[PDB]
Amino acid sequence: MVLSEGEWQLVLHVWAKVEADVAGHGQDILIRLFKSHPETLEKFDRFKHLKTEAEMKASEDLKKGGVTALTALGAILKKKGHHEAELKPLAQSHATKHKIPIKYLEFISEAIIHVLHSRHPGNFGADAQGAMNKALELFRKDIAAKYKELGYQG
Repeated sequence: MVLSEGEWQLVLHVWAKVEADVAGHGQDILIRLFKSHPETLEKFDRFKHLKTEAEMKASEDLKKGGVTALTALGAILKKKGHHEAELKPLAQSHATKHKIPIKYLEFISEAIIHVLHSRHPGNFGADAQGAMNKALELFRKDIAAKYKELGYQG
């Protein structure tokens, strides 16, 4: 499932807007994830104490975690599919230490799409959302294959 250059440019043009304020986008995305799928919060200990959206917005550690995850994702997207080196350590840490199933990567992909659709209607019309979906599907397919190589069914 190879993206075209035109699809990559749609992905990168909306990501350029995320990069005006990665911290604020990360807060919105993690909060959307945790509200839509509370098991992703309650099962991981780093944030399991956060009870409300107000607590989530006030959490400096949640903000930092969102910046870390979105910056890693941006580096993957900028490789335009040539992301084998970037996926290796990420797959290992997410398949061995604290196991993050593919289902949860699907949930955060939905949260990314939801927040980009809300914040960026000027760069996230239907074609751009389809391109981002393709990019996130490729990411998940390749990390799922690495999970299996590493001994984790995902």
